[PDB]
Parts: sequence; structure tokens; C-alpha cells
Amino acid sequence: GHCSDPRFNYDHPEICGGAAGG
Repeated sequence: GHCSDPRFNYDHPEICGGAAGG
């Protein structure tokens, strides 16, 4: 999803997991 965001990755590590496609 919005994994391109530096905050979003930290804010929601479970949603992104390890891919920008989240």
C-alpha cells in the first residue's frame, strides 16, 4: 500500500510486511 511512506512502514509494519505493493 502506502509503503512508499517512511512513516507508514514504521506505523504499520504488518500491513507492508516487506513490499511496497502492500
